[PDB]
Amino acid sequence: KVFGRCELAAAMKRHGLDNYRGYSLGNWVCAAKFESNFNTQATNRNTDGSTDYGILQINSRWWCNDGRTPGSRNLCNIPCSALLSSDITASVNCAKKIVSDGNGMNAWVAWRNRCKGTDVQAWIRGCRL
Ligand SMILES: [Cl-]
Ligand SMILES: [Cl-]
Repeated sequence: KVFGRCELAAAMKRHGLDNYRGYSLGNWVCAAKFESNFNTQATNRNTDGSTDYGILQINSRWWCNDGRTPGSRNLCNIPCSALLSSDITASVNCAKKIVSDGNGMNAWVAWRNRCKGTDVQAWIRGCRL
């Protein structure tokens, strides 16, 4: 599923990401835009051989199991394919664990390089929500 911007904002808010670990909704929408272009089916291989999955490009080195990332943890205890669903519940539950790991949203490199410090409220502009 390719979410619309406000469509994704409402889903994320319903699932409790707005102000989760102090990060406003616009931060999460901005991260999803640059990680996946709002596409739940996005997958991208990393140079270390792990893969990033879904709307928030959650990585198989630590968070989900894809069976092809040697030395991997599965801290969200979920198959990585479950992060590609049209329902974002699993991705959000897993993202809450990631953002609680110590470095906040800097865990998403695209958030640090493209969202951090910017006017992230623009990402929820016009949304009813
Ligand atoms: Cl915001
Ligand atoms: Cl923080």
